[PDB]
Amino acid sequence: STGSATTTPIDSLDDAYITPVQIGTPAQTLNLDFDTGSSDLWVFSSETTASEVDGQTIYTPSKSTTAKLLSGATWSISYGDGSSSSGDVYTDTVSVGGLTVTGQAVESAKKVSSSFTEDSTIDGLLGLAFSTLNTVSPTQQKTFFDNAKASLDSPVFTADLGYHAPGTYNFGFIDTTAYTGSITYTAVSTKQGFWEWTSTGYAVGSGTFKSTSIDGIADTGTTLLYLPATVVSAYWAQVSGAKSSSSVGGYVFPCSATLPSFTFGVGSARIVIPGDYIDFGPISTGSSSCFGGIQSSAGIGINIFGDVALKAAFVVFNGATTPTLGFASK
Amino acid sequence: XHPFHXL
Repeated sequence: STGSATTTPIDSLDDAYITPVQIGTPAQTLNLDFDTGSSDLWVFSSETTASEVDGQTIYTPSKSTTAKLLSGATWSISYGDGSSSSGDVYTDTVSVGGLTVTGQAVESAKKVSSSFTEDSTIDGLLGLAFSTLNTVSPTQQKTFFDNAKASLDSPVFTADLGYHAPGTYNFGFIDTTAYTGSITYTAVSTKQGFWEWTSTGYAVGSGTFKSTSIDGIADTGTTLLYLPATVVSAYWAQVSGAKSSSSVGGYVFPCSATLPSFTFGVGSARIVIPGDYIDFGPISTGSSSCFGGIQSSAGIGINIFGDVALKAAFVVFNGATTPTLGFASK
Repeated sequence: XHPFHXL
């Protein structure tokens, strides 16, 4: 079997992408953030403390004929965001884009963090990292991909994120009209339970490709591209007017600027971020200063190939028993 | 802006 589903940015900035997911019987549709940096599919629900739900469509499990309590099981989660969330845990039918999985753990929020309450556009998150990072206890629960796998035509999903525009998550097949040229595959480590890979170098605009290993994660959950301090400093170097801002928290540059592209290596291949991708948008409203979309990972502690790097590309998450990461230009 | 950082 396969699935396709469209995924639409939640603002004009491309801060985050939501994709509708069908839960229960009859279907409730929720718009979840697919997030490949975490392994929990949680949803705002009829259990969520009222004072903590502002606009989001909740999952009610009592209205699902298919639902069942997973008694014992609780779950608790914090994000790099310092975002957080806890609840208890049902199993229910979940469909994405017409790929159905039964007995998916669906973790139903009793509480949420203020960041999430405030975020009226995201109903919940769908986690797409390795199951070793699932937070349900006492026994971990398999992601929707892991559940799906046994029925997919191929055990893959692909992320075609859009630049200020919709795009598509595909489960079970690779859509060869979606990208240009060939896919390059690189090796994944699940030691930390992430889509963690090593990029091979990088070049800023027209300049030399420097060959220098950048281990990072592929995380459709993060907005910007987080790279080591010297690489970010190198790139921002070719933009006068740009500087670091402890006020606003990273590199900012005049909106009118014309950013150089950014090339990251994937094996012997190369993927080009347009400059225009790397212009996140003016730092507050009407400002002539924009925030940059390349930023220093050094406070985080891990390089993150967020949404700004992924949306330049067609990315294939290959989850055979020796999982790999495919990247093609589009 | 309004970055997001999903673990």
